[PDB]
Amino acid sequence: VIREIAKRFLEQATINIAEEVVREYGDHERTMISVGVHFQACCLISDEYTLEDETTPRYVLLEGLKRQEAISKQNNICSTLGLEPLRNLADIFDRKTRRFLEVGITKRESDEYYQEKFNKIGNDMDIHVFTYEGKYFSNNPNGLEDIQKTRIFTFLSFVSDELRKENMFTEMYVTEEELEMYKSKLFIAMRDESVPLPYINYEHLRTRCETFKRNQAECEAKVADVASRLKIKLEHLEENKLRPLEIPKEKEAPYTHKFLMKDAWFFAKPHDSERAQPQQILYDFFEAANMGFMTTSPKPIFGKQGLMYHSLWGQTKRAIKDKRNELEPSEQRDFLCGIGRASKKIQEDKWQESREEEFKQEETKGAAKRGFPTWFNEEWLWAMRDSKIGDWIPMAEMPPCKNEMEDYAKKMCEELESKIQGTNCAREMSKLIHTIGSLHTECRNFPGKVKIVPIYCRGTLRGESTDCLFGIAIKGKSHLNKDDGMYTVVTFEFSTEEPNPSKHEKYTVFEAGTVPVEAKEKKLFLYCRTTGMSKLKNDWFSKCRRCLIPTMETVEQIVLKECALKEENRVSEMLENKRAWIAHENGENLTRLVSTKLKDLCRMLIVTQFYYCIYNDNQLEGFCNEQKKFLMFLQADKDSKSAFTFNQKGLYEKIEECIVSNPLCIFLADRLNKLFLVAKSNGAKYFE
Amino acid sequence: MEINPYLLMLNNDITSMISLTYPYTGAPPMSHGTSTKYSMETVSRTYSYSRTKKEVPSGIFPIERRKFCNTIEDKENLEKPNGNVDINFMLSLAEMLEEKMGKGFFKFCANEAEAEILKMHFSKLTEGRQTYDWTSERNMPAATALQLTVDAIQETQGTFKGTTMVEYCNKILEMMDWPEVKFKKVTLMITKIGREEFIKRICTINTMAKDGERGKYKRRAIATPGMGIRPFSKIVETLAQKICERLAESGLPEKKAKLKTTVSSTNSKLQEGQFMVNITGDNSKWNECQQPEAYLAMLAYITKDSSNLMKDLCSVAPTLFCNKYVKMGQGFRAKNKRKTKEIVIPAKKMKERKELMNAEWRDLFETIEPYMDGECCFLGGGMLMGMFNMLSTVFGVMTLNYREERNCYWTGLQSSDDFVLFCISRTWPEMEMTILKFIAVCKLMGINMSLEKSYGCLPELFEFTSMFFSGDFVSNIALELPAFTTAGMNEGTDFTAAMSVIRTNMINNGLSPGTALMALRICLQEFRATYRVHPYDSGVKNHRMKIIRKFIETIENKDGLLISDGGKLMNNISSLHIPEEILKEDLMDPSYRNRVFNPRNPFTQFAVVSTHSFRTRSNRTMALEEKRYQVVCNMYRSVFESADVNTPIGSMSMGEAIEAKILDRARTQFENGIIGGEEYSEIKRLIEDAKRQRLS
Amino acid sequence: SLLLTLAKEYANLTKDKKSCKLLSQGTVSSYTTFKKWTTSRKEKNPSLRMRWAMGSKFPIMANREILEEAGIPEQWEGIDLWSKKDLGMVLASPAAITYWNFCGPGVDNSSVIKDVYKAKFMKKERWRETLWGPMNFELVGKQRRVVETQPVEIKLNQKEIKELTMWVLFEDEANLASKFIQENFSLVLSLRELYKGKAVNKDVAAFMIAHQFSPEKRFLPTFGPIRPERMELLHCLGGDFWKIEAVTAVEGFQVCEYDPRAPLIPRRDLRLIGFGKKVRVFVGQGQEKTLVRTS
Repeated sequence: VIREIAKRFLEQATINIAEEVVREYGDHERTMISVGVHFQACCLISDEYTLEDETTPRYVLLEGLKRQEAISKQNNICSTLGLEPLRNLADIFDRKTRRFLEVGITKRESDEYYQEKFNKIGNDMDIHVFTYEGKYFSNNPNGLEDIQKTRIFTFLSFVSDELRKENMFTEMYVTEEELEMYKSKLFIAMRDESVPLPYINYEHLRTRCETFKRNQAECEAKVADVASRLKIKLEHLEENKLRPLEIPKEKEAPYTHKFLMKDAWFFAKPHDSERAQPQQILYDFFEAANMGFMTTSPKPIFGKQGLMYHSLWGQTKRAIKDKRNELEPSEQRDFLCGIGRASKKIQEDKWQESREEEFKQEETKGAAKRGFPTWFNEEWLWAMRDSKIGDWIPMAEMPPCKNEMEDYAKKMCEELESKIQGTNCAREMSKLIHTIGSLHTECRNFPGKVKIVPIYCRGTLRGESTDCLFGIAIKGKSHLNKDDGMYTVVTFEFSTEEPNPSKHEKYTVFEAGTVPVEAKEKKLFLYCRTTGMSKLKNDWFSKCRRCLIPTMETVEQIVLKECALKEENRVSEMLENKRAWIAHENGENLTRLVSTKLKDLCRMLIVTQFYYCIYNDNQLEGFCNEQKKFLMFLQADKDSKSAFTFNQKGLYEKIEECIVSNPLCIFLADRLNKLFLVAKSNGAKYFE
Repeated sequence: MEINPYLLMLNNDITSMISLTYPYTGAPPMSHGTSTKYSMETVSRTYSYSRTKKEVPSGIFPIERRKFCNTIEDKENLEKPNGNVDINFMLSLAEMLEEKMGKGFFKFCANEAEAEILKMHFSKLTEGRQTYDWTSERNMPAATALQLTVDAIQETQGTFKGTTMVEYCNKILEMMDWPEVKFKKVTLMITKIGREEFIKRICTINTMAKDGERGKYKRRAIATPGMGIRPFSKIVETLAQKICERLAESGLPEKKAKLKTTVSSTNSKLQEGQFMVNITGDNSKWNECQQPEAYLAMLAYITKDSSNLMKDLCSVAPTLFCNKYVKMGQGFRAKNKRKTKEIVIPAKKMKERKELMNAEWRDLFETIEPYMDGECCFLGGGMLMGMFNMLSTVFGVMTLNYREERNCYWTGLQSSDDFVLFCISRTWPEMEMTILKFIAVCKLMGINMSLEKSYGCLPELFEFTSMFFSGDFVSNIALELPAFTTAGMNEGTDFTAAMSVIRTNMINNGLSPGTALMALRICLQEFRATYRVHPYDSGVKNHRMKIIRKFIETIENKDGLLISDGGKLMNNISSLHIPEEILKEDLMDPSYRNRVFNPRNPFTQFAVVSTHSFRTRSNRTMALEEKRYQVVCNMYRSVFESADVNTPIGSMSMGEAIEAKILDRARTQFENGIIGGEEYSEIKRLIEDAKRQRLS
Repeated sequence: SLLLTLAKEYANLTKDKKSCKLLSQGTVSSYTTFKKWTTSRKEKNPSLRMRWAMGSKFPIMANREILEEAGIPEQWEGIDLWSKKDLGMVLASPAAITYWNFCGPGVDNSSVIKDVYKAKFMKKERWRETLWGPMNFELVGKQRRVVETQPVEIKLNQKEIKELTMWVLFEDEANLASKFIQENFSLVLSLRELYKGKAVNKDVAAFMIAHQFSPEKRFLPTFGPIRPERMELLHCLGGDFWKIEAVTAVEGFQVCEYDPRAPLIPRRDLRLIGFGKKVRVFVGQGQEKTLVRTS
């Protein structure tokens, strides 16, 4: 800011006087400050010691002044003595030296400016040139011993330090000795070339822009745009065409999760404090879970490749039997985890041309489309049912509370924390954090080496801290340069339930044996699935514990909205005596809902936040945006505000475009159509 | 039994049931392969939105030019987006703009913006995002690109004595007047380049894929420019920044109370039959229908009475945009039927290897070929991301202060690509008249509203910048989860910085207290999981808890331990602004306090309390310039012990005040200090020999 | 060093021609870009890289001579704490950090730490001696304001603080002694008697003076009274749907010109070789003149 810094070092009232001079000068911006400095220069010259005997002052100030009274006061001072001009109007007249008094201040060394003034006037006036650097380089008559020179170099070093504060070097330029851009050769034909089509050069365009006035022929073009439009809004009370979505009637989408949730079987042992590294837990469960009774048939039940999984499973069985987690190179690992399976990246240096031999080109297809899954509801209801093993997630402790609202937030953390630890989702998140964490650290500490990383958990059983064992993971010699890389993981899983060729499409199910179960000795199956993770996928799945934040954010917004509308401390009964309508039944849907308590509601909220943490894709993102639009339409239905849409055709094209193969997307679309059925059971904007 | 999570929305508002519908917990989508087809669709789609064929041949550049203003061919599908601007129409919107508030408006704002350019140093050009250095033609931060640019200035002709914006830009225009520029390549061979290639290189804009963008199925390409176009864009952003701050219908800097004042104010001005309908709207293809020729026209009208320097100075960056080049990525790939051998064809050989492409690539390529360079492309009407954002909002206000003359009108609020429009009228066919006139003024000016992503109601039930607003209640901005733990520097700067992040999201956002307590315990959990530190009562036995569990009987008062040193949490929600050490030094043992807080430590030697500050090892996988420049840094920092706080003023010489500084403190410490002739005469000989060695 | 070898390494490291093309013939402004120049581009995942660092065996780059002066190579059961690789900087484990934290020597630094961070200790003292009460559970809402949130008693405007620290620690290259500085010059005259002899680093001294006096102005949503004692506790006092508060309570010298052959006498002998002489003064960044005392 010019004015704010200008009120720091320069005087208060002088801003209006120097600004008044610039109002009498013209369209110039920087020189204001200079004139103010010059005026305070005069304020240091002609203030206190102006020839007090013969009180008519020695310094006749007729330069910084109104441009009316310099000639009159010039004819009032010089009418007694009488002087001669020197081809220029004088700055300060003088009668003690009977001469003029020139005031000029420069930034550079004062030689060149004094020689330019020597070309202008010579030395017939009384030249006073003062430098910010500290050079009294002026005419020979001088001030005797006064403090005007001392305070004026103090003032020019002063204001010079102000120039050195805020970088003001191309700002103290006298107009005679900044407001001109460097007019080049090639830009001036560039600026004239990119002018609009009815214009010749930038000059004619600028003169027309400076001399433009608006007209009332604007509305002729506006209504002339209204005529060739052919557009109508579409209301909702009469043409409520909010139709159900087009679910693809195709092959059912398979079980696509990286791990197994509901079809898992595990083995427990008491956990040791010393035996803690994953190879140590792999060996302790090699003696604990009996692999001597792990006999696999060479013929799979279904699938494609059975022999490589058989020799691979026996090979890793004798590998962990020798208590060393590194597979020797054979054709099984040379075939399964991609070893030598990559494209020969040939740069453009030689092409070794041929008459139509290895005719190369490019081809893209897109994504394959599937149908509605029906196995997902059973895993949803399984996912919110309690399993007797206690805590799964390693959460930290509670800080000590004051007499503040820390009793409230402590109460919410203790109740919500006490409800979320028992669910099977907590077991799955512990599975992902422990297994994906150990595979992540093995992806750092040993590239190029195929390791054997177990799939396990850790939970409290009858108060005693125990651990589990679910599967076997095999790393695929990850060389992760960038965020991608797609290293291959081979998963051997343990199951206690019969397979399914419709759900378990990506599996190569064998039979393992029998499992004793207390309540007789049921069967035992071994599953096989090769897959591929990513480094950024390890970073985002390894940190899947932070799903409590939108869940507890949602519940706490419900409670704080409720008691914010009730204006009374009603929390502990509001957490118990409040219903939530969820889970309509299968046979009927018309106003047939299940009111549950709030703790089961936060169970289902951590379920859907967890399924959002699993299935995060592009189709999920666009589907979530468009379902925000449909929630805005449904909220517009909840108060009958008569909403409207301009085009209901391409909207479903955008929604159905981004619904291809994601089963969570297809499921929430199906439940969204059923939500439109329940909203159609009361409100009138929808279909059947 | 079936189940549907959304059924909670049958009896509640949308202000709380909308964070359920944000999947902000998993991995963002990322790009793969090349970003070539995205730029081909962007440029070919932009020329496909031109609605014209009238071409002007260029005598400067060896490629053709297609005009975009006042060249319309009115197709029947006017609902398709157009790329044409009527200049007298928008100048009439400028006169209609300034006639609403004040008379000396552009003169006063041009005096403020003119008043705050000349006092700007050019080091502000280094305080930016990632830029495109043209020396090795890669993407580098702005300090490196300005370093190589100034190095090219002092390398080709003369030195640099500017230290301003204006003499540096005049130096760039001097470089445009230079016929031959010498810079360094590879081990630093100085090569030369002509006049036309410097023109073709300084107007080159790099295109990559926008990574980590939540909310789109198809990826969108983002573009980063070089260096010699940035400062003029900074000037334009200062001008339009002061314009948008002076206005009252913009939200680029509070975004909440302005809607309260326009709803409460414009509901106080209705008739006995008039009413209000608001429409949530989202402009689609916003970055492909803002031609910089209109920026040249309006910036010639804003500066009609400003200055002579400013009048010529705000007329270069749209001219640089009207002839901008577009990078083509890095090519594509081609493979045989067996899918084993796959050659990589770059953007250079794409012209000769045209016949190895798919149908969509050839449809985007045969419609882009006569505007291609040999390695780049030509564009004169686009405005991609990383460009003028504070200036199209002014076009939003100019569309939102129109007068047509009943007594039916509108107002509203604009954002970068979101707009909330408030219509006041009498009947529904007259609502069709006013809305279709708003589509008329936006379509004639060049703002293409999407018809699928817009709706409206009678009261306040609208969307603005992903904030769904109810009739009474207000939802909050959906917060980023991974912004919580990205400090990663120290055992002390990861938890207290997390308390700063949770504190700032508590103040700025809503962020209910128990949710912040839960996120606090989660970040505490990931902190104890990162550095492998456990509480003493926990039975975790690794290589660091053995020492702590062994020496725990040495500590008398057990809560005097640190969380990074084996203690439990004592910070709380009322203690987020206070670090753990300041809370805990009043309960420490004096052997523990004197033992940990020794500055004689082999880890710290070689904005919180530093007692655990260590440096990890660097990687094992331009290296002389960092050596020489950091010799200048440690040397000049070693001479002047208090110099990183204050700005290093004084540009007459550096080493002269260094030599007089070593003489100054050598004589100062000498004369009633040292007193011995061989040291003073020896250092005198070193200063004289260094001065005679340097000055010659 | 003790300022005896800095001219030696200055003489030896200015044998380059491009150093003379850069120094005193190039760009002094580029030093402001020399401070921020390094090739650390973004570090898009720093905690991921720290998690990779803590998973290795010896990630820490630590000094050698102190830990070989005091520490022990291996612990009581095979815990390795050392390396023999290289300059002279030895890799180490955080078990050596906590072994310093349990079996290291002690240095009395109570008054130093209890005099540097006095603002945050005053935050702890004002937080320790407050009192709360019941809540409200009512609707609340108010616009955003610009509030300075610290109970300082000087209230500078973020410009006299850098200039104050420069005009207390090293007054040579400091800044102007301005017209907004005469009362601040009385403040330096009160504060030259405090910051003269300390064992404190100058960056830490600029940190503590730069924070003990600065009212930090921010753009924050406020409500109720806007007293600055309860404004740094704004995150605790209220949210959106709830509200809780129950708080009831000497060189006055001069220079003249540049010409005469002045005696080579600096500011340390500026008083005893002061009046009645034309004694030169070297001002800081390069502006050196000749001095005449003005009454």
